Amino acid sequence: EADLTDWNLPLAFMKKRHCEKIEGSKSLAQSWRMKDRMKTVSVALVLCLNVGVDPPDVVKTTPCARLECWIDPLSMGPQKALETIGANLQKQYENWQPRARYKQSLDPTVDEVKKLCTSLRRNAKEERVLFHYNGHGVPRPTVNGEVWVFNKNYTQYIPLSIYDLQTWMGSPSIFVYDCSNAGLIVKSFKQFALQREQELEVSMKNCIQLAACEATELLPMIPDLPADLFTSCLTTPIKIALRWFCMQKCVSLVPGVTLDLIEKIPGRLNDRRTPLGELNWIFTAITDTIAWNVLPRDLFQKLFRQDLLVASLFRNFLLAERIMRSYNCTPVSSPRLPPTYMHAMWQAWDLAVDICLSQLPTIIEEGTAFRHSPFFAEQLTAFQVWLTMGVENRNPPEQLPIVLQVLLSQVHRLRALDLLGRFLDLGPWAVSLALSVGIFPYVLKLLQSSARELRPLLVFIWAKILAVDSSCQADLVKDNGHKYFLSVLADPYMPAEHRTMTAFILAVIVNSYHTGQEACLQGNLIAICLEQLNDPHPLLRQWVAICLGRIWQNFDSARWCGVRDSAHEKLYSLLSDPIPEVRCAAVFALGTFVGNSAERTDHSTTIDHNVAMMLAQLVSDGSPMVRKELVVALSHLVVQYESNFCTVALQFISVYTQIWRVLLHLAADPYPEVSDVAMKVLNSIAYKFISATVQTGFCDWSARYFAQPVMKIPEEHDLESQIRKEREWRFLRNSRVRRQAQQVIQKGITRLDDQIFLNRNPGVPSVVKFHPFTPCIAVADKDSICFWDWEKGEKLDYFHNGNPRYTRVTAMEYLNGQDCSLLLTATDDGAIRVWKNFADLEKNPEMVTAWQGLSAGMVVDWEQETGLLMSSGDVRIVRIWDTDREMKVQDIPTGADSCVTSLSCDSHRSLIVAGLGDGSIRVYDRRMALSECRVMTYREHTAWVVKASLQKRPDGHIVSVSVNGDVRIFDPRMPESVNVLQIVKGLTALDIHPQADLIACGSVNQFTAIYNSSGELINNIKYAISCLAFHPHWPHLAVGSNDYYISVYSVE
Amino acid sequence: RVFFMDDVE
Repeated sequence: EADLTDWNLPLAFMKKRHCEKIEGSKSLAQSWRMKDRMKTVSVALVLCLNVGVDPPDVVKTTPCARLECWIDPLSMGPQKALETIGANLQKQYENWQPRARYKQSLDPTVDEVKKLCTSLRRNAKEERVLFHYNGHGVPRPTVNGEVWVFNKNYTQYIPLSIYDLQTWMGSPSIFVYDCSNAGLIVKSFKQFALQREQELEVSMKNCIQLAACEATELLPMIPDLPADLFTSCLTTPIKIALRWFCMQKCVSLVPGVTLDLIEKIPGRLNDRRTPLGELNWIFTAITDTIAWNVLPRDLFQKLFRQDLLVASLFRNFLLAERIMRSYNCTPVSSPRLPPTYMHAMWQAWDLAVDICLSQLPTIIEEGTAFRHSPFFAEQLTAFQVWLTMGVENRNPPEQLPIVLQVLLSQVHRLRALDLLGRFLDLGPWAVSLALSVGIFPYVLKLLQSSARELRPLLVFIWAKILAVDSSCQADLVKDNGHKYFLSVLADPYMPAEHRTMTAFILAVIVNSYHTGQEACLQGNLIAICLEQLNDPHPLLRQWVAICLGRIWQNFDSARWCGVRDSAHEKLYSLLSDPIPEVRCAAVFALGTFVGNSAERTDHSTTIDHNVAMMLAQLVSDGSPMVRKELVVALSHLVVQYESNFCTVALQFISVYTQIWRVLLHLAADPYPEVSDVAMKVLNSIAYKFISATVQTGFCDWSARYFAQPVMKIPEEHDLESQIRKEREWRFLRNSRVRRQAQQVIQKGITRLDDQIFLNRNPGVPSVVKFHPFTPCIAVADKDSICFWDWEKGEKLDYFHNGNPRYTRVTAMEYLNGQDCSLLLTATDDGAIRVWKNFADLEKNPEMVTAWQGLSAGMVVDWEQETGLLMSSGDVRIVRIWDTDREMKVQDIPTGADSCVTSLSCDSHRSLIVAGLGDGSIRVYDRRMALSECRVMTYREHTAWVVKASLQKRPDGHIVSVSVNGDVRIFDPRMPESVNVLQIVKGLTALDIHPQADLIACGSVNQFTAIYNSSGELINNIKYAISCLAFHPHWPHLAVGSNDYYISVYSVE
Repeated sequence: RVFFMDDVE
């Protein structure tokens, strides 16, 4: 079939740089940064336990609840018990915040609490101070807002107003209450805060309260539980959680588990490899997960991420709420947390605890080996399952804090980093979420590890983070992670993708940051980039060049280091790189290297002149982006040498003159954006301030690549994608068109006198081009380009090509005719420009790319299969532009004084033919050397060859017709004409059809002869015919007279 | 830091 031909055709000017506008992605407002770091410098422990005496308010039962801080006061005497309980509570709090000035109070008086709290506030005026109160041995707080403590003789409970309590305290403080009606305490505290606010007109959010109960509720009196329950949940969550689990009906599933066995559990809270440490780690992960999923982001950051002690207190407060809900008790906190007792992660906590302590009897008795709990592995499996179809921005995964927790240890660190990288690959929103959870400090600390397997995952994660948020450069420089990145970049064995990842990271670090630039200079980044400059990887070279450019941006020491290393000479090689992106990056780097001369010795002037003359040969460049970067580099040159450029400009109203000529060339650029930038740069020179400096968005546009996902399969490879189905339908339509055309041609050619339509144009139809498949004909006028249809018969579009009055659209072509077609329009001065969306309903005319070619009119011959483009005209040179590399590949010499009137080529062979004004028809073979490119030169005409077109068949027959009108069919293997014909004495225009041998000619007397290769008379249509065009597939012909009328003819 | 990253070299 004819489908394989369409599929294996490169799509010229169809890439990211052509479709997407070259601009930087706007940086989002990254609020993941922690505003301030509070510290609990001191903790106050007020324990009004009243050991040995029961409060009158509550009549305790005979067994009662005698356990305070896991200590039985009645066994060891009153004073000794109180001291031991105070010490044990200090130890339990030190378990969470070891570095704090703990000052215990054992049954204190009002003045004693006054002195304690005032001294602590004087010690820490602006840092958090924890106040811990135990009202188990004193009467309940009253509605009036008072707290009961002891007098000197311990004969009566003297009250203590909460107003005075918070007057002695300060605004930065957290309060933990363990009383019966602690809700009354919280309500009175808030009422006093409101009273203070009312008085202030003529410390509410800052102070945090944790309360054991609501105002109405009473503490539980069950003998099994400790009397000190809320503090046991807050300070020793794992022990109380296991004790509470061993009291539920879930124990029935696991026989042989008792509180006596829990008392003898092995391991410590710190060693995560031990069962107790594993349980503590799992509890931390689950509580953090519940807090993250339930609480809002702002409250989660304020509570569970500000400081260690408050975060731990609230993580244990979740467990306190869950435990005390079952005893008709509701803990109260100053910021009202939404209820978390029903969260689904508590079931996972129960299952994990069950699995962990189901092995406990064997550990205790048989002394077996403790197998690690599969909790984290299963949670990471769930995270992976979410990521499998997590492309859509659905509800965020519940396992992000679990990923953060499992990042801490090394047992599953590599898998956690892999999953985190896969998640950050999803997009900027995923990176923002991960930074909001608080992975940044831990990923930053991970850079200290010397494990070589972590390097790819870490560089991937850091590249994503820096692509999203660029403010991390200061933190990376502070922690010396740039040393880690330099070590990554200096390993040839590393895969190239991670090396370009690290190159991007280093480019972002040094981006407009003098500290980072100096740090990387002292890290020998220049040499590292230079050694990896000629690497066979386009993106690696591009980002190495960008990093080199950003290193010496306003940095004279970096420029000196580059000069010593001959960085400019080595960077000159990238200016000829086939990839346009690398050329643009090299131009950016060279311009930035120029822009920081700062008046050094004559060697600096010489090297600036050398770089300028090396960049001044890059004007003849296909890529408008690279030319814009060249304009920016030349603007840097101008800023460096403003006085010399002013003198040069005033001279005409020898190095700077050449740069001025280059800028003038760039000013009259076909691409509007390059022309505008060059014009602005030139105007900045005449009136001679810093505001004239303009920076292009190429660097940020390149950095946008790392924001987009990379791992997932591209949309083109998707077989069931809509785009591929549309392309398949288009190719099916093209195959049908070709088959129908071949069937029509097989039936012969009858007389063609059918006039499909007759219209009027605003301008003279100069060149008419048929779209091969869709029913669109592109007619170019002097100052416009119309697109008519021969089915609907309506004017679709009316462009302005942009060429000046003297110029004229001479040649035209349809790039990518099979699908997603472009329109190439070459003016007679050299300007070649490509149009997109030229016949669309919901899209406006669009200019893809443009570049001044060369520098009869201008003749163009597109070659879709090889991707090359040959332009010719008045010059004695035939240029061969390659749209893939966007650079001129060959310039074969015409070797004749007359202009190239026509140009055509044979597919699958190098048989570039060219009609000439003098009459000769030269043929060129680009396989051989330039001096041997010329193959044959036969001169049997003296007139402008109207069209020396060629036949696509293997037996190519150059049908060359001059103004004299004498047809001479030539062959590439015979130096003499095979067939000679004479048609019209005065000929004006003609066209040839490759499939059907139909030579359509013009005439001054309105005649239009459509003859055959044999010269047989077929049709003499009676109406200067200056534009004829044949449909490449159908036997259609377009006739446009000197009058602005267009017609399309067909055979029945 | 809120948590304790261990085994970091």
